Amino acid sequence: NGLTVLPPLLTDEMIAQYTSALLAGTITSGWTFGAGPALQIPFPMQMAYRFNGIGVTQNVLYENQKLIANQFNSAIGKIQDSLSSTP
Amino acid sequence: TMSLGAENSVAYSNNSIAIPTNFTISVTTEILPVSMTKTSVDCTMYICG
Amino acid sequence: FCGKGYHLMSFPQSAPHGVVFLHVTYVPAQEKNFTTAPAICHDGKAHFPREGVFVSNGTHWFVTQRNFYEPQIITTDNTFVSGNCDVVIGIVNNTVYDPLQPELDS
Amino acid sequence: DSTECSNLLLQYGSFCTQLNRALTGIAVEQDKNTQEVFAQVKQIYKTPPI
Ligand SMILES: *[C@@H]1O[C@H](CO)[C@@H](O[C@@H]2O[C@H](CO)[C@@H](O)[C@H](O)[C@H]2NC(C)=O)[C@H](O)[C@H]1NC(C)=O
Ligand SMILES: *[C@@H]1O[C@H](CO)[C@@H](O[C@@H]2O[C@H](CO)[C@@H](O)[C@H](O)[C@H]2NC(C)=O)[C@H](O)[C@H]1NC(C)=O
Ligand SMILES: *[C@@H]1O[C@H](CO)[C@@H](O[C@@H]2O[C@H](CO)[C@@H](O)[C@H](O)[C@H]2NC(C)=O)[C@H](O)[C@H]1NC(C)=O
Ligand SMILES: *[C@@H]1O[C@H](CO)[C@@H](O[C@@H]2O[C@H](CO)[C@@H](O)[C@H](O)[C@H]2NC(C)=O)[C@H](O)[C@H]1NC(C)=O
Ligand SMILES: *[C@@H]1O[C@H](CO)[C@@H](O)[C@H](O)[C@H]1NC(C)=O
Repeated sequence: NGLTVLPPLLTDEMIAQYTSALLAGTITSGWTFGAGPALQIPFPMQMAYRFNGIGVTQNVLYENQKLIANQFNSAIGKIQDSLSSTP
Repeated sequence: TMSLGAENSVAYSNNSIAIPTNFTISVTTEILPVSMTKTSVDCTMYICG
Repeated sequence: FCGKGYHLMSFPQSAPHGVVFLHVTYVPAQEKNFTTAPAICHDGKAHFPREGVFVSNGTHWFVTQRNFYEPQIITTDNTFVSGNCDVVIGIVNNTVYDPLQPELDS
Repeated sequence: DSTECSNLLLQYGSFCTQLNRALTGIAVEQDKNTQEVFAQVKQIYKTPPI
């Protein structure tokens, strides 16, 4: 009766590709790609920089790196379980 | 099909960092509307003259 | 929020029913690869950069600020000591200079 | 598809043009919203294979 649904300009795979590019930039380069050229940095070193941003020394991140990685992986898994288990 | 952008594989490794040796002072423009035209309509004069 | 890049300052300009912000930002450029390490092992102690990052040009280790390449000698004044070398993953062996060491020697 | 109804609808003026223009503005605004949220990088970065 005269109603039409126009498709979005960006399809779901291209929006997913944009999110993938953002994830790759924030993983391989930290915040450098958002302010200019993407500068590579190891991810523990990037996490240490983020630790300094919140006022915690780098040594705390490096000494407890396995624990921090395990906690991060567990939290990401809990996020997937919580999304899969909550309607 | 529209290209999202140029591919840029960042050369990530566990012991390599990229440090800038120079800088660019970049000035960019941001245009923001603030106000509109203040219009008043006499309802009696518009409908009835 | 105030332009692309690290924001330095901004300048307002009036416009018809609007405002134009000239955002002056700092953009890094001419980046160079370096070999990096989280910490420096010296005398059984782990040294971490106080404000910068450890970089290596291939043979020598330096400490530099993170947003501009300015290599400096790794001393006890720009590093801090926390723990031994057994815990940090990827720690490398390099000397750490002491500024007080030539003073008591002479 | 009634011609008589459209002829009577033309007596009300440009209401239909206004409604179509507003809906078109909403439709382009949604694409602008998606561009503003997701298209903030002009480089397609990729993770390393390892
Ligand atoms: C840092 O080193 C990496 C690898 O040694 C460089 O990345 C290569 O760059 C060339 C030139 O564009 C490409 O053809 C290769 O495919 C890249 N390799 C990888 C693994 O990405 C990188 O360019 C160097 N950085 C700088 C600033 O010179
Ligand atoms: C850092 O970049 C600036 C440009 O932003 C370089 O200055 C240029 O240097 C070349 C050759 O030395 C001159 O021909 C240009 O006229 C300069 N441009 C400006 C705007 O001054 C500068 O040399 C670079 N520094 C380093 C160490 O690479
Ligand atoms: C890494 O940087 C150091 C510091 O500049 C370089 O060592 C100097 O190299 C020059 C040229 O060979 C010599 O004249 C100096 O006497 C060296 N200084 C010291 C303290 O050794 C070193 O050559 C650089 N290495 C690379 C691979 O670029
Ligand atoms: C960094 O230095 C430490 C100590 O100077 C080295 O550890 C020694 O390694 C040798 C050979 O593996 C052993 O025989 C010694 O018993 C170790 N001593 C200690 C106190 O651990 C270490 O190998 C060096 N690392 C590198 C890459 O050269
Ligand atoms: C970095 O990776 C290399 C091999 O790619 C490995 O030999 C080395 O131990 C790694 N270092 C760290 C700190 O993970």
